[PDB]
Amino acid sequence: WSHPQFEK
Amino acid sequence: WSHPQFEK
Amino acid sequence: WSHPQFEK
Amino acid sequence: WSHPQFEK
Amino acid sequence: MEAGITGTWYNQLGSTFIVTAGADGALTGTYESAVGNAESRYVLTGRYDSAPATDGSGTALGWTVAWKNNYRNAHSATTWSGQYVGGAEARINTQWLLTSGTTEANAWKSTLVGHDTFTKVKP
Amino acid sequence: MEAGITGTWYNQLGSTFIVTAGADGALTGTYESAVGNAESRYVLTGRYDSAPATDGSGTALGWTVAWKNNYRNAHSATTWSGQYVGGAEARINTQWLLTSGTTEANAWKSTLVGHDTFTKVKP
Amino acid sequence: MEAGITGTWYNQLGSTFIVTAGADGALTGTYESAVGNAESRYVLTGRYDSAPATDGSGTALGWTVAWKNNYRNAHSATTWSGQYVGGAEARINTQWLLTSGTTEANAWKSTLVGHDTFTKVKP
Amino acid sequence: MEAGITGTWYNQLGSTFIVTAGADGALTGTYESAVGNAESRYVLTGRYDSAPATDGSGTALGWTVAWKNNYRNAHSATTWSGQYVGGAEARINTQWLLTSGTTEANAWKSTLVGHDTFTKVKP
Repeated sequence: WSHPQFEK
Repeated sequence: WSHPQFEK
Repeated sequence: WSHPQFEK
Repeated sequence: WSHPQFEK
Repeated sequence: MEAGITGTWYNQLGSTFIVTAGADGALTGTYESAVGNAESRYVLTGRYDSAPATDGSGTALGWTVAWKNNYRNAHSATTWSGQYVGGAEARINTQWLLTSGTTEANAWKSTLVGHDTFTKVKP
Repeated sequence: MEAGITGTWYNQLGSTFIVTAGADGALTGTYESAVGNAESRYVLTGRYDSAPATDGSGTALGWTVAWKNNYRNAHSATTWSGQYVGGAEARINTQWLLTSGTTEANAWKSTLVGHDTFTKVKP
Repeated sequence: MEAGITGTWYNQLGSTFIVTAGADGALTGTYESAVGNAESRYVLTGRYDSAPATDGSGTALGWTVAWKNNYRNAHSATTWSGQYVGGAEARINTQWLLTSGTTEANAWKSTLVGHDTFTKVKP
Repeated sequence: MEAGITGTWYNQLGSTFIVTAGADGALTGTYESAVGNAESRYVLTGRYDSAPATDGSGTALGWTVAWKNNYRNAHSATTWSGQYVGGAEARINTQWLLTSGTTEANAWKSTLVGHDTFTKVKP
């Protein structure tokens, strides 16, 4: 699982 | 020293 | 996924 | 006040 | 839109958190002391998940208070990060970070960490 | 009122934080990805000390982003707590708390902690 | 030397922390589950202030558990940082950081933060 | 057994962390200042994952220092939680919690949070 905060 | 957050 | 710290 | 951890 | 969140909350110390949950996900309100005089009241703003999961998970949210009002300036800001858990005994479980503005040399003692639990019933 | 703060900031990862510092102490803006498409943009709100000390101390501030937009909902919220340090190499040093909405049983893995440094120059 | 600390402690979840406070400031012991079978037992080591202030302040301490034993390896370590408060209702109030070994890309979800309160009486 | 970890490490401030990684998972050593005189040296103990994953993940570890030696007592303890990343530029990335013993009333300012990065090369 990933997260929008770090796909940045 | 104190702080408004905890004088509550 | 779980963790031994909290299976306690 | 200071602390030994940061006087390093 | 979260009526569940909108309202008055109290933490273990007696501090009062009054908030309005906008339909858009905005949180707006004030934080004050047990003896809530104007001098102890500060503005807060935050955000919350306006479309939470329905599997029983809590509602993620966070807010910030800069410790400055017309009576005092403690040159600091606190952010609370946590989740709303509804029900008979509704609660907001949070963890906070209180950062004070420091000189570069003193940045090591700039941030305190703690936790707070808020409920709808006065302590 | 803090022109020093108003503007575009970038962290080590390439994330872009665009904010407007109101004269009243309000922070308003958006947080987005390196490849800043609309799908990666989220609203933020926060507060900052609008009357900082002049002894060289930084400016305390904090903001929150709820990870929900019209394209995605990660059921979580992140709060950044830190301080603005102006000058030739201005920076915002922060520590963050990312809380995900969890079931009561899973509340132990609800909150991640980390830190970010933002600068005016693209990484 | 701290008999006050030496002994069996229990947190809110039922976990059992058995520790020996050395005269030198060393903490040594084991951490285990409610259903404390061997499979749930892990070694711990830490340090504590062996000459605390007498003005009523608590006793600062900290310990670490690497989550590996002969039955399991969760590739992680937790540190508890807090203070011992003696008396009729003695307690150890702590805040913890649980770090899991991650790849460089996944380092953002490497560290969870929480808090625990330990008492001498079983929950 | 972790030769990778055993050795001398330096953080951004110049502090020196000298540690021995036991085959059993024990960490033992001392933490001291840039001008490492005896007065600045403190004992540390911790634990680390002695059987890390081989997929490229880091090695989870943690240690504690109680700030008391024969020259000073700062009535506090710091725990570092993080991971070892080996290679050409080996590093130990950590997050720490510094707790000072406080009276019950002052427990709100008992815990500071921060982060440190250690390398094998002097800053």
